[PDB]
This record gives sequence, structure tokens and C-alpha cells, in this order.
Amino acid sequence: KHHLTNMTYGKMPDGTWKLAETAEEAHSMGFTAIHLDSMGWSIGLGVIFCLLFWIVARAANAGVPTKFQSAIEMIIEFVDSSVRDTFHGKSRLIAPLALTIFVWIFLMNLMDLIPVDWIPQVAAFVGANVFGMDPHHVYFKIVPSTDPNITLGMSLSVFVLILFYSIREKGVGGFVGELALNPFNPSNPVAKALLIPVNLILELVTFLARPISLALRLFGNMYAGELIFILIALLPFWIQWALSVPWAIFHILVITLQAFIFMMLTIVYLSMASEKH
Amino acid sequence: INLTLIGQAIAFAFFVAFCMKFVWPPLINAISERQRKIADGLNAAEKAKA
Amino acid sequence: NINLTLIGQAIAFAFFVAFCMKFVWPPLINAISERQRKIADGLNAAEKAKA
Amino acid sequence: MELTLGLVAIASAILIAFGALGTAIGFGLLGGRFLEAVARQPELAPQLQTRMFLIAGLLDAVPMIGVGIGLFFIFANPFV
Amino acid sequence: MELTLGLVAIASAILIAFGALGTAIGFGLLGGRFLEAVARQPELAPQLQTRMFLIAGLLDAVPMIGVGIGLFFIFANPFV
Amino acid sequence: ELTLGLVAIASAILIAFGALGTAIGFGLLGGRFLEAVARQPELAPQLQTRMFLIAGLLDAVPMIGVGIGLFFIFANPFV
Amino acid sequence: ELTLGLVAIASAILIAFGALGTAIGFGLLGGRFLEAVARQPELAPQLQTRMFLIAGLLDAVPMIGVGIGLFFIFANPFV
Amino acid sequence: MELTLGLVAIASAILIAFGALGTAIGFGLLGGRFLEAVARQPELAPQLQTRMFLIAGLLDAVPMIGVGIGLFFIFANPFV
Amino acid sequence: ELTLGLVAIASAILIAFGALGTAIGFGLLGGRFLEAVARQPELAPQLQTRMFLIAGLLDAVPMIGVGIGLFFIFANPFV
Amino acid sequence: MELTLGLVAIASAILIAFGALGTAIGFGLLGGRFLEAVARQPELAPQLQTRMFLIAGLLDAVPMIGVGIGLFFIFANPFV
Amino acid sequence: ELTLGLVAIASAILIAFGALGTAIGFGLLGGRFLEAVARQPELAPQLQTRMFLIAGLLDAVPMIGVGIGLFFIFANPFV
Amino acid sequence: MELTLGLVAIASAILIAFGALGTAIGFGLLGGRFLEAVARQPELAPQLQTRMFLIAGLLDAVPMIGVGIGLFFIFANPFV
Amino acid sequence: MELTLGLVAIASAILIAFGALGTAIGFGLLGGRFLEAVARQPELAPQLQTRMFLIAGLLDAVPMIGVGIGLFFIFANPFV
Amino acid sequence: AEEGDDLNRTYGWDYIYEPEAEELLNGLLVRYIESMVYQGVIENVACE
Amino acid sequence: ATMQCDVVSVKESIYSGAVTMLIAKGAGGELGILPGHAPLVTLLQPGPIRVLLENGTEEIVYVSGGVLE
Repeated sequence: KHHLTNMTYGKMPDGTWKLAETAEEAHSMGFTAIHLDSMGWSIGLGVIFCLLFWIVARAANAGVPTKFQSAIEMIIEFVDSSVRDTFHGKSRLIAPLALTIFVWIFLMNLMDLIPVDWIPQVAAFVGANVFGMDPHHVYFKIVPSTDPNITLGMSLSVFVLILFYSIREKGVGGFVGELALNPFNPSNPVAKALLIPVNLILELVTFLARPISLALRLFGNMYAGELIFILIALLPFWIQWALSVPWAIFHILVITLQAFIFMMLTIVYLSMASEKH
Repeated sequence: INLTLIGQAIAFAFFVAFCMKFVWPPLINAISERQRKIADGLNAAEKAKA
Repeated sequence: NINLTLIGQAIAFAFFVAFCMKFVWPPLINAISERQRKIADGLNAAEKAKA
Repeated sequence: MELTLGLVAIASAILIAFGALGTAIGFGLLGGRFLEAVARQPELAPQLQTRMFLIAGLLDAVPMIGVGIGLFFIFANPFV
Repeated sequence: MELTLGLVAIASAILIAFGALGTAIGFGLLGGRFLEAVARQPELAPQLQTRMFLIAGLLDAVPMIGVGIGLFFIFANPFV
Repeated sequence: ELTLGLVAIASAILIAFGALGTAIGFGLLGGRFLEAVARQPELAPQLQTRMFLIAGLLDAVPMIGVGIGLFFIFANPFV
Repeated sequence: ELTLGLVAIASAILIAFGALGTAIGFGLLGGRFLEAVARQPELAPQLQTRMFLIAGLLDAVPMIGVGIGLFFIFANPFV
Repeated sequence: MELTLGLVAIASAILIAFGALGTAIGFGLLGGRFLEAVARQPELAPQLQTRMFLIAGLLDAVPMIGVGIGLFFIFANPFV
Repeated sequence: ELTLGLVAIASAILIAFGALGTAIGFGLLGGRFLEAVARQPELAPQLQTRMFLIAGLLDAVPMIGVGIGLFFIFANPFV
Repeated sequence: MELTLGLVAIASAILIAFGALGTAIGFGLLGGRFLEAVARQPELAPQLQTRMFLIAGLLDAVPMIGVGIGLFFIFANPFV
Repeated sequence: ELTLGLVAIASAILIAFGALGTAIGFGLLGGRFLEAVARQPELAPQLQTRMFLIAGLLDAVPMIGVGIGLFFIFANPFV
Repeated sequence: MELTLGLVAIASAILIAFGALGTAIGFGLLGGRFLEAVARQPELAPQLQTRMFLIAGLLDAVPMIGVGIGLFFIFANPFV
Repeated sequence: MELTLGLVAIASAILIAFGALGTAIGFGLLGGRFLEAVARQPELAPQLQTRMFLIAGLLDAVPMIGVGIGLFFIFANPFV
Repeated sequence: AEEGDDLNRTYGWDYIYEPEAEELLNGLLVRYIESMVYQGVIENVACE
Repeated sequence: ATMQCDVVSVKESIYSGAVTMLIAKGAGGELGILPGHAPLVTLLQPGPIRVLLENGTEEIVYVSGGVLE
């Protein structure tokens, strides 16, 4: 049990099953810049999103909406309304990317509701038939994409788009020139401390930290929730698992909130980068 | 955790794909409700015609 | 052991779906039905309007 | 070695503790003013709620990011 | 080992302590404004009460999380 | 040996922070409560019942900590 | 030896945090109470009774910690 | 025993330190509203001063108790 | 060995204190924002722009602490 | 014994430090309301000005007690 | 050896306390700023001017502390 | 004796630090209400400024005392 | 000797840190009320700004002194 | 209406407005206009 | 002591004299009035007004909306 529990906490937080070129699957010790086997399962969840929207998209009809297409109409109209009433000025597929990122992160986060071990332990079957049992027991299976690399790559693309609309001012010098929190500090040793270091710190903090903040905020939510779920799994005999149901209800509450916040702040930042002059 | 740049590489690439590649079927979808409003405004004008 | 733990998690999803019906399903269903009703009325008014 | 582990435990505890202390007061400060606002303009409940959730999402970032590194230290820590 | 036990005990104590301190202030800050609001619009008691529960649920998440790690430490602790 | 003192001080912190929180919180609540009841005296029973409700909602986590502190006191782990 | 000093520190923390909490809480209560009784002088006794109700409800947890501190002072465990 | 003496001294100091810190803020917070109220209702000054004395006497009880323990430590302390 | 633990403590402080600051600053700003918007609902976008200017000016230094902390965690001096 | 000297130095410093910190906050909290009141009712300035010294003398009692013990430790310290 | 860890602690404190101060300061300043601009929507420009003036006046000491912290980080004395 | 010097330095730092922290917050709290008062009654500036000087001089007394003890430790400390 | 160096470093850090924390709080607390005063009566802007500068110049004195002592410990420290 | 009054003789005191001054001013103005109309009707009755 | 109270409607004066105390329901809530009060003005809810004479007799006047000064 205790040894088994410690081994399990060794197991579930294994990074993307860590495949490697010029090597075997993994040894839980490689820890090099090599292959990853989780966001493939995330794309396996994005594809159903695209297919579901394509179902309605190919069916172009103005008739009375059925329940599924009525709900999808709710979603599209809601995201359009938010993008429109909040933000304006110019439009290049902004609302489409917003609606994609919203639903995509929502569905990724949604997968957490499943039990901690049901999928990996049912995967003991595929371990038994192929690739053996012990290789499954070192590190083989992955959980929904809660690993920080997913969200980091997610946010840095938004940062790239921020750059792309931030050069819309037709000049790198014009954009780089900006107002500073520290226009002046008259004192001379204070000026020595100010000129190079404080201004360099300013240009570092002004823009660079924000996508990192986004990625880490989402990562904290995912990782804390999942770790809570694993930790709950102890002492099962005389209990109703009241430590789980209300907590997972709150998790249902926080999922949509996090997706909404990500989408909203992304559009905020794009609007800011689209500010005139 | 571990950097494992493979994950973020695939994330960005497949994100840009799964978004730009399928912005278009969404762009289709904006029109239906708008033209439904067209219908429901024209049926409003018909009574003035009466 | 392992399966016995999963027995409790079976109780979990049972209570999750139980609470999902009573609380989450009526509002979503009502929203869908009501928006369908206003769409249907708006189109039927246009129909008699064209007549 | 032993002292290093103890200090790691202490640092991890602070990471969680200060974040909890911050968020528990921030949400109260926000919610009180929200209740005053909704009381004065009861018809503006939905847009006020949306503005709320925007605030709340923008609020809890730094502490509950620190929570993540705290858990990181709890289970998968460097320095060993 | 002994010192590690003492330090992890300290960390556990901090985990619950700071969360309790935060939630106590947060609930008071929310409730004062709630009681003021209900008196100004006595008819709106149910919806205001529901909003207050929403805020309360959103608030005490992180302290409740920290309670979990505290209990983990007290019962099944790492570093042993 | 040094373990026992650390256990004692940890148990003390557990109770101390909870008491510090509850004392400030109850004062903050009661301030508005008294200010409200004076404004609208006819609503005293309902407001008092709401105050009991939210007070019970408030002191939960400190009371949780008190039990852990007491468990450290009488029959503690780490022995 | 060192355990004794740690016990002393814990005992000091217990009393000090409770005093710090109570001092702020009672002041926060009293400010609003005085303002209210100034607005509506007639209802002074009922508001006064509401005070003692809420104050007896308030000072509990710090008073609980005081007993634990005194226990550590006089008859302490860990020896 | 030297370290024990030093720790006892620290404890004795912090005892009255926190008490002074609490009382100074509490009296100020009370007196602010007291002066504002007596300005609003200049006729009730004796009654307001009666209530203020009552609540002030009710307030500083715990810090005064702590001062007693501190003095006890200073002159006739245990742990010898 | 001790240096490693001390660096860990320092890093924890770096993120934690800035986090505590932000968690209160954002709440204080948002409360006044919510009051302001409820009073002049038709002025919401301008207020949002001012608010986000404020937030961008505000969150700077805590990010600075977070960055130095992260630098410490992965690639630290003193080794 | 040197350790005891250092610890007593720390304790003494805490004694004055906390008292000063408390008094500084308390006096500002009182003075803000005092100025606002005298703005409201400039006629009653002497009476308010009397009340403010009354409570201020009532305020700094505990901190001045601590400062005395603090100075006591500096010159004529026990534990030697 | 311990000098390195203690210098790390000192540097962490320098950044942390300044961040904690600035986050609170800008938050409670901006809340009042939003409250004011809502009252007088036309008076926004000079309001922002005064607010930026006082904001620049504000960060002086925290910026001083951050510089000393970074100085400790890169090329500290005592070595 | 080395640790004695270090702890003396720490204590002296605390003495000045807490006093400065208190004075900075107190002056701001006072000046805020002072600005409200001067705006609302522009004809009343001089006597309010006189009151503010009175209470400000009354405020920083204890922190100034603490600065003195800090300087005392810095230049010529006991325990040598 | 190493302990002395480390403790001097800690004391120096405390000196600047607490002063910065105090100044950041005080300046904002003053500024909020300053903004209210200037917004309510925009005609009086220069006079109010002059008064605010007077208050600020009276405010940061003690923290500014503390920064000097901290830097003194930095460059030319005693006790060596 | 004789707004020159209470500028030289005005004192340094204002009221304590329980509602915001704008709403109070609106409520005052409506009633003042109504009273003007009433006491203009009464004079017409006397003239009749 | 006593202070001059005048209750006047749009048509004529209803009540007048010297009184020691007044009770009314303002927009925010109930208000207690004693001589030397700071200047103030509200809008009255449609409720009765209570005035306490020095002898102890208490007259009550019914008011349906208005301005208290």
C-alpha cells in the first residue's frame, strides 16, 4: 500500500510518456529533449471538435433548429456577441480563433472528470497483450493534457500574434517606443541604479511576462485539480467519498471559468495590440 | 515539469492548423441567424404594407 | 484493493449523474426549448405575414 | 541533507500558505462590492456577473501559480 | 530525521493556519457587505443569498486545497 | 528531543492563527450587522438569523485547525 | 532544555495572537456600534444587548487559546 | 540553560509586544468613530463617553492578561 | 547543502510575497470598478481601458519577483 | 552566554519596534476622523480637541508600558 | 558558505517587500482613480496626468530596493 | 561574540525599520482625510494645517525614540 | 566571521525593505484622497497639489533615513 | 431666483445628504415647480 | 433643550412650536434628531412624524412624502 501508493505517485505524473528517438520508449530517467505522447491524445480531442462543428457547417439551412444545432448556435452567437460588444476597430478572423481556443481549452479541461486510474488501469489490458506489464508500470500512460508544455506552446502562439499585430504600426522603433513607469529619478546614485538595470527590468516585464502568466495560471488549475483527485483516493472502506463529489462540482464550476478567462484575456491583449497609433 | 520541447512544438503546430484550417466552416455559420433576423424584420414590414 | 477503490469511484459517477440531471439538465433544456419557441413564433408570424 | 529536505518542506508550505491568504481576502473584497453593486442595480445582474468573473480570473493568477510550484516541490523536487 | 519530522510538522501547521486566517477575514468582509445589502433591499434575499453562496464557493478553494496537503503531511508524509 | 518542542510550537501556531482570524472576522461582520439593524429595526430577527447562518459558515476552517492542534497535543504522530 | 524554550515560545505565541485579534475585533465592533447608537439614540439598550451577544460569540477562540497557553505554562506535556 | 533563558526572554518580550500592537490600533479605530459620532450628535457626549469607557474596559482585557504573564516571566519565571 | 535549502526558502518568499500583494491589489481595484460600472453603465468600455492600464502598471514588480524566483529554481548562482 | 546577550538584544528591539508601529497607525487612524470632524463642525473645535487628547492619553498606555521594559532590558538586564 | 545563503535571503526580501508594497499601492490608488473618473468622465486627461505624476513619485524606494537586490544577485559584496 | 554583533545589527535594523514603516503609513492616512477636509472647506486651510502639525508631532514620537536606540546600538552598543 | 557578514546582509535588506513597504502604502493612501479632492473641485488643483507635496515631503523622512543606514551597512559597515 | 443671496453671507457648512445630491436636487426641483403652479392658480381664483 | 420646529405643507402651515426631539424615516432609514444637530437634508418616506415636548407629551403628525431639513 504505502510502497504501492508512493509508486503510483511516481506513475501518474509522468511527462507525456517521454518517448525518445535513437532509444526505447522511456526509462523514467531519460529526462532529455525527446518525444512526447500526450498532445497527440489532445489532438484526438480537438478533431472531434472540428468534426462536430463541420457537421452543422455542411448542413446550411435556415429552418427550425434542432437541439444540438440550437446549442451550437447559442455558443457561436454568445462568443460573437462577446467579441463584438467588448472589442472592435478591425476584424481578421479574430472571433474564429477566439471560439476555437475557448472550446478547445474547455474540452481539454473537461476530461479531468474521469477517475484517476480507470483509464490507465484498463490500459493494463493493452499492457498485458502488448509491450508487457512492467513497461506499463514504469511510465506508459498519460492523463488529459495538463502538462505545462501544452499551455506554454499555447500561450507563446498568442504572444507571436501579439507581435504580429504589434508591428502593424509599420515600424519596430515606433512600437518599441513606449511610456515608462520610471520616467525620472533625479538623484545621482539613484540614477546609476536606474539607467541600465531598472529600465532593462521594465522592458522585460512590460510584455514578456504576460503569456507566461497565462500559461502558468491554466497549468496551476489543471495540475492542482488532478493532484487533488489522486490524493483523495485513499481510505476507501467506510466512506461515501464526500471529499470528492462537492470538490468535483467546484471543479466543474472552475473549468468553464478558466476557459472563459483565457479566451477573454487573449482577445483583450489582441485588442490592446490593435490600439490605434 | 520537464521542458520536452516536442510537446510545445506539436501544440503550436496542431493549434495553428486546427484553428486556421477550420475557421471557414464557422465563418459559414454567422449568416444563418442574421438572415433569420432578415426574415423576421420583413414579416414585420408586411403589416405596414397592409 | 485497486478494484475495491474503484468501487467507491463507481458511487462517485452515480452521484454525479444524479446531481447532473436534477440541477444542470432542466436549465439547459429550458433554454433550448424557449429559444426554439421564439424562433418558431418569429417564423410563423412571417408565414401568416406573407399570406 | 536532512536539513535540506526540511527547508524544502517549509518553502513548499509557504508557497501554498501565502497564496491561500491572498486569495481568501481578495475574493471577499471583490464580492462585498459586487453585492453592493447588484443591490443598487438589480436589473444589471448578468453583465455585472460577467465583469466579476473577468476580475476573478485576472485576480488569482500569481498566488495560485505559486501553488503549482509548491506542489512541484512537494512531489518532484530538485536539489536532491 | 528528527529535525525533518519537526520541520514537516511546522510546515503542516503553517498550511492549515494561514488558510484559516485568510478565510476568516474573507468571510467577514463578504458578510458585512451582504448584511448591509439585504437590509437595503429586503425583497431580494433569495437571489442575493445565492450570489453569496457562489462567492463563498469561489473563495475558500485554495485554503481547502491546503488543508488537504496538511492532512497528507500529518498522516502520510514524504521525506521519510 | 528537539522534535517535541517543534510539535508544541506547531500546535500553538494552529490554534493561534485561527483565533486571530476569527477575532477580526467576527468584528468585521458585527460592525455592519449593528449598523444595519439600527437603520432598519423592524428586520432584526431575519437579519439575526442570516448572521447565525454566515457565522456558522465562517468559523469552519479555524475549528478544523483546532482539532488538529488538539490531536498534536494529546496523542500526536512523530513519536 | 531547548524543548523548554520552544514551549515558552509557543505559549507566548498563543496568548499574543489572541490578544492581538481581540483588540482589533472589539475596536472594529465598537466603532460601528457607537456610530449606530449616535444615529438612533433611542434604541441604545437593544443594540447594547446585541453587542454582548455577538461579543460572547466572538471572544471564544482566543479565550480557548488562552487556556492552552496557561496549561503549557503550569502543567505542560512533552517533559 | 543559557539558550532557555534567551528564548524565555524572547517570549516575554513578544507577549507584551503584540498586546501593545493590538491596543494601539484598537483604540485608534474606536476613537475615530467616537469623535465622528460626538461631532454628529454633540448633545450625547456624556452618554457616548460612558459607552466608550464600557467598551474600552471590555476590550483590553486579553492584552492586560498577557502583560501579567510577561511580567511573571520577567521577575519570577518557570523553567529554572 | 544548507545553501540549497536557504535558496529554496528565498525563492519561495520571492513568489509568495508578490502573490500576496497582487491578490489584494486586484480585489481592491475590482471593487471600485464594480461600483463605478454599476453607477454609469453606459461608460463601461472607457472604464475597462483605464482599469487594464492600471493592471498593467500594477502587476510589474510581482512579475519581477516571479522571474528572479524562477531563475533561482532552475539556474541559480552561488553553486 | 553570548547567545543570551544577542537574544535579549533582539527581544528589547522588538519591544520598542512593535509599540512604535502600533502607535503610528493608531494616531493616524484617530487623526483622520478628527480632521474630518473638525471640518464638519468647526464651531466645536475646542471640545473635540479635548476629547482627542483624552483618548490619546487613554491610547498609548500599553505601548508606553512596553517601552519602559524595553529600556529596562537595555541598561539593567536580568539573566546576567 | 552560509554567507551565500544569507545574501540570497536578503536579496529575496529586498524584492519581495517592495513588490508587496507596490501591488497594494497601485491597487488602492487605481480604485480611487476609477471612482473619481466615473464622477467626472470629461475630466479624465488631467486626472491621468496627476495619477501618473504621483505613481512615478511612488515607486522610488521600491526601485531603489530592487536595484540593490539585483546588485546582490550579480556582484555582491562580502565575498 | 560574532553572533552577538550580528544580532545587534539585526536588532538595530528592526528598530529603524518598524518605525519608518509606521510613520509612512500614518502620515498617508492622516493626509488623505486632511486633503478631503481642505477641499471641502478651502477657507479653513491654516488652522487645519496647524492641527495637522500638532497631531503629526504627536505621532512620530515613539518611532523617533526607536531611531535613537537604533543609533545608540550602531555607534556604541552594550554587551561588548 | 561569516555569520556576522550574513547577519549584516539581512539587517541591511530589512532596513530598505520595510521602508519601501511603508512608503508604497502611504503614497497610495494619500493619492486616493488626493484624486477625490482634485476631482470634486478641479479649480483648486495647484493649491491641493502643493499641499500634497508638503505632506509627502513630511512623510518619507524616516524611511529615507533608514535607506541611508542600510546603504551604510552595505558599503562601510561597522562591527568588522 | 435671487441667486445672489447667500454668496457674501454664506457660511462654511454644507448639509449631510442622505441620498446623492443629484437625486435630491431633482426631487426638490419637481416639487418647487408644482408649488409655483399651485400658487399661480390660487391668485387666478382671487382675480376671478 | 428646545428647538423651533415648523411643519408646513404646500397649502398652509400645519404644526409649529418648540420641541425637544424628532423622529422621522429618511431615505436611508430612521433618524433621531436632537438640538445642535449637524446640517442635514433627506427625503421622507410616507410615514408619521413623532415630536417629544419638554413636558413629556408627544404629538404625532402624518406626512406623505416631503423634504426634511
